Amino acid sequence: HMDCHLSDMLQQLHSVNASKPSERGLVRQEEAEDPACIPIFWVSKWVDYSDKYGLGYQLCDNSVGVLFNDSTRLILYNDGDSLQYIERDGTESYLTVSSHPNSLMKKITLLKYFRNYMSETPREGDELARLPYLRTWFRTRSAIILHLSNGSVQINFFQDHTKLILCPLMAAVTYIDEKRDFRTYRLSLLEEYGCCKELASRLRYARTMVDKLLSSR
Ligand SMILES: O=c1c2sc(Cl)cc2n2c(=S)[nH]nc2n1CC1CC1
Repeated sequence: HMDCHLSDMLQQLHSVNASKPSERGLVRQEEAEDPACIPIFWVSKWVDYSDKYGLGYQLCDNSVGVLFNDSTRLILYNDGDSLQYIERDGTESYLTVSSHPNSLMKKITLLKYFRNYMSETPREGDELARLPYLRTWFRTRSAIILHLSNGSVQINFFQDHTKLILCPLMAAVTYIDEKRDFRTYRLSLLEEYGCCKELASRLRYARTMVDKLLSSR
């Protein structure tokens, strides 16, 4: 095996859910907000063509990746040129679009079409590489579940277009609501101060989704 970050996340979710944080005489959800736990990376767009090629995604920094159906991964860094390719074993190989690798043209070509299908820059100084990639994903009737290589799990809920970003290193959750406002909470402080029924319900769903990620392994 079980991934250690997913195991930690499962325990954190078990603890907050066991406190029944919405079933309280006094709910003070704002006191659990902690902007120091803000996620640096989240998935801003995705496109599911896994029936034929794979799942495309774009991160907040405008890098794009495709997780292909062979469990290999090709990422185009936000500079438009630098490529990271991850094998099924996890071995990482760094290339450029300028240099031409024949064994990867088809995947490189697909990545460009996926990028443009999702499309309608350095978002900060330096910060090259150490970019997370999509480890695995699955979808249900109500959500898509995205597990990133930095241990974060993002759950996008189709119906109301809300999102949860769970970070096990900081034991935090960021909730993006239908208005698209984002707020970051420490899970332990949600236990202490309570939260609304909606967030409590999504955290129960999240734990069920993390169980799935761990059972699939
Ligand atoms: O603009 C965003 C948005 S918009 C939605 Cl939705 C989620 C996020 N987000 C997370 S999550 N972490 N950081 C961000 N930022 C960056 C701004 C603080 C500088």
